[PDB]
Amino acid sequence: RGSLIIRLSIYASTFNRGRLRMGFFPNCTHDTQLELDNAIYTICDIGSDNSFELTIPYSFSTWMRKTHGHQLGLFQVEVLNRLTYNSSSPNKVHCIVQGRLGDDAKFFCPTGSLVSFQ
Amino acid sequence: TTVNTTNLTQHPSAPTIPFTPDFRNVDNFHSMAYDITTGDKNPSKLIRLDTASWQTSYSRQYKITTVELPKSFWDDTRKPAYGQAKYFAAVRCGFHFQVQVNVNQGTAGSALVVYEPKPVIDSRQYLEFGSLTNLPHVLMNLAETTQADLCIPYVADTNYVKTDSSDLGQLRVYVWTPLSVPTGASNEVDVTVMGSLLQLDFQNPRPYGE
Amino acid sequence: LSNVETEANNIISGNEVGGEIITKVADDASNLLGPNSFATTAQPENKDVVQATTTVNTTNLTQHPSAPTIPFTPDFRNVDNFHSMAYDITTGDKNPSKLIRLDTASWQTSYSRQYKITTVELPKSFWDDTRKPAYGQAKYFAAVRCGFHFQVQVNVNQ
Amino acid sequence: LSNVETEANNIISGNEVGGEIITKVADDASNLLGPNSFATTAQPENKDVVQAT
Amino acid sequence: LSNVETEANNIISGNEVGGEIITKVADDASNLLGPNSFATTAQPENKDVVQAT
Amino acid sequence: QSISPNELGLTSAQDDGPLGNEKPNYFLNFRTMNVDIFTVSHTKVDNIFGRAWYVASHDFNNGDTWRQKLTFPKEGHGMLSQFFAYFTGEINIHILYMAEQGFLRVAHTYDTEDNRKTFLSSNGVITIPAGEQMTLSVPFYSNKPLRTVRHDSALGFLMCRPMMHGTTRTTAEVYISLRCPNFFFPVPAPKPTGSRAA
Amino acid sequence: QSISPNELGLTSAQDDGPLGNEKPNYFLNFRTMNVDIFTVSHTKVDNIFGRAWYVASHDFNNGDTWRQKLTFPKEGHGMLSQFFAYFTGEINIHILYMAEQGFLRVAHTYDTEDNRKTFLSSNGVITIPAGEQMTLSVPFYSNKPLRTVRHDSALGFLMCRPMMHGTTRTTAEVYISLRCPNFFFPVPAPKPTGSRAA
Repeated sequence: RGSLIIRLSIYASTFNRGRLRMGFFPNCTHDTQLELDNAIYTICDIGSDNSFELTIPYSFSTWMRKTHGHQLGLFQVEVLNRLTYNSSSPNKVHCIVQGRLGDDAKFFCPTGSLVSFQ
Repeated sequence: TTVNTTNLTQHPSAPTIPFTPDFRNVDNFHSMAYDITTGDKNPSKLIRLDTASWQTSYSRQYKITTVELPKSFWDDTRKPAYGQAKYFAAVRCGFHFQVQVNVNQGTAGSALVVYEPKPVIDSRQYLEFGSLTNLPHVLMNLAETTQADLCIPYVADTNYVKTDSSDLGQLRVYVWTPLSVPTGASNEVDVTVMGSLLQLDFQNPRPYGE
Repeated sequence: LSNVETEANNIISGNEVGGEIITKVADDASNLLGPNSFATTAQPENKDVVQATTTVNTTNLTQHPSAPTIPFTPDFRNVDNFHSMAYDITTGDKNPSKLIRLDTASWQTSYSRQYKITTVELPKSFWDDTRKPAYGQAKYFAAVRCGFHFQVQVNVNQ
Repeated sequence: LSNVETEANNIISGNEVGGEIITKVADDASNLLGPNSFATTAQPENKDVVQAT
Repeated sequence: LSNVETEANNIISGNEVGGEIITKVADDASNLLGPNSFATTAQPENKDVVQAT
Repeated sequence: QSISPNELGLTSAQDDGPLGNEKPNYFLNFRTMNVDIFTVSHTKVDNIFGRAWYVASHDFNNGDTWRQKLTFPKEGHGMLSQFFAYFTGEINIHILYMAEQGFLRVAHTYDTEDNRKTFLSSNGVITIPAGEQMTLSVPFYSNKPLRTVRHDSALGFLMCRPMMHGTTRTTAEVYISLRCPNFFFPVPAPKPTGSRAA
Repeated sequence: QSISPNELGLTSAQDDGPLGNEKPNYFLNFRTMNVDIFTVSHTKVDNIFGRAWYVASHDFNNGDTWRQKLTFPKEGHGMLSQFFAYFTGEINIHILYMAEQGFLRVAHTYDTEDNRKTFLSSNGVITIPAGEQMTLSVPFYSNKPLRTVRHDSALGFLMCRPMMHGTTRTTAEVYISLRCPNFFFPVPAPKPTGSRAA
């Protein structure tokens, strides 16, 4: 049990700027459009300077969840306004996204698994 | 008795509860930490309402993007402005607005955001612009501030307003200083408004469709 | 910078010893100190503020704010009253929960004692009901936890 | 800026008189004040530090 | 009967611990106790009075 | 200290700074000196609407009687009208009658609402004799409260019946002044009405 | 308040802020509630390495005896192995012997080092009879201190001599568990071992 704190980190030079959002549904379904406007949000301005964050609270029935391919949510990034560029500028700007689990989390019981082995 | 409906029954039997029910009220344990919410608290949150258009075809006094009256949460296909207000007919609520316009650095042009409060939009008459500048407004200088905050307490003639029909406030973004275009860079900075609703009241029920 | 401005002043008081006039040391230099002062202040104060508004389930992180910009003395409410259709408020909070009809008609003697009668559906039966919440709000959210209260009515002729 | 954020708040408390719910004034606006706050803070704080090892 | 009605109530207070809202426990159930109460009262109270002018 | 549009905090303004320096005019030290007695309300509200004049209108063809009920726009107004945006108030009406040498009478009252049949004297009466002075004050009420549209206009009606007839022509006058305006005024001063588009 | 990579201060993290708002899930108010009894170490160290299993290995051809000394890699390990980076610990060995119906004995010990001639019983002995249970704990020492390479691996050797012979086949089993790991662990958790490149 615990959340998957997520980070988006955008890289562009100092000149250009832009906003964009981040959808995540904690169930979840099959793609599944602008209901990403329904669910959770988190606006993004870039900027000086990155990076960012949006969390999730732990959402499910029961208490434990299975850690195999049972379930988790859905994630898009959505451009709302453009990321502009000047005549001397990068013209192309981008992202990296890395998650981690904590700080409420914890694990219960062992098992042999495995991925062979690796 | 229950909300809006009384049941008067003349020949009771007995409560007939199963064992020691002590029923709740999570739980927890937890069941998806999200609590609770609305409506009370889901019906009120920021929401998207806008679109894209721009460039130089617009002289300063040329309109831009009008955002609709309180009907515009109803006909919105998402939050309450659909479920619960598609039940009840009466709405009284404040309004909170964040407007977002982000440009690419190196350009300058102004945006104007005004909240006409139903003044018979009459024909606005042609010289009245300042005028149009006395109202609870906001003047965005796009060189720097990339977002803008606004809060409208609603005021209208009547003490309540019909859900989708009789409205009240109409957002209008007007351009100010048609935008400057260095050569060369993208031609469209578009617009967005994202809204949120204060402590909110529906009243006076009515059947489903109406 | 900071001390330099007050150096322009202290020069002013340099020539102020001349009541003429009065003086304050042509031309009104008496302030060359500036308004605390050529620095910074607000505009590109940036971070110059960064904002980070929040609403239910949705955060808005915006990097270049301007100003709240409220119209006059808003003091906004919260009826009213005056009154506006005394019904308050309700639900959801309190409209979504109330008695509701769920049933139908059938009977006579074709039924032996152990023969079933009328099964009323699981919590789906408020959702697919075309009226109260079990339609609007639950047609948004996916998760439900609630108690249940029932009145069953069967009236016969004496 | 600084006082304006707390003006967004003081509006929130404007509609908070409504325990509903609770509220804190949809949607969690209870913070539109921001984190002290859209300014500055660290990044291009520059000088934002200058070092001189 | 008499205690059962107050059992419907005590259930109401069962879910009242939820200020929402407020509550009194949808829908205004806060009274399922009835008016003292489905009994009797006056009409066929008979004897329900007998007179004897 | 030199302001910044689209910046803090509100619609207030300021002291606009005590510059220049001095110098001696030159920038400040502007202190108000009340010249008048001082009623000083000439800048203030109330008083000004306290004065009256307005519409000089409503001629009268003799045949026959009845009404027609006339819609007082409240503006108009059209002389001192340069002043406004807002909605409300509890009037003060002035009525004048130029007719037959002391022959006849004029009955008048208002209003509310839509229509009637009817005996008007119910909702009120004010028998004003020939060649007399223009005097009434109404208070308000349903008059659905909620204030009043602001540019209806102006939500209303006057009802004027010239009773009997003296076989010659007849004429009337209506002036308005609204006193102790609650007004506030509310939501000022939106309706910029910068028409000037005259 | 929204962090900034390549910025202050350290490898720590944070409270990650008490947002949303609330709302009611929605961002926070996450308070830990221990479900289990609580041993709670299921998330903690020690316990987990406290359990055992590991390598199921080391079959045996009868002819003849001697050794061969086998190199315990410590990993492997290979079942619960998903766990690690670091270096050290003071083992707990489990030995099992499937052989002649109660006929024979098995002598075993370790180790250190490189090689010997020799009489093994010097460095130790643990006569385990046929069909019995898998029981030892070693402490440490030279064992040059300095901890242990971490991926040697795994710095060592076991020595197994099956004494006499009963003319039929013979088989053994070796399980490991290391207890009270000092470990720390040290320099965590570098060796990301994200191989997964399985």
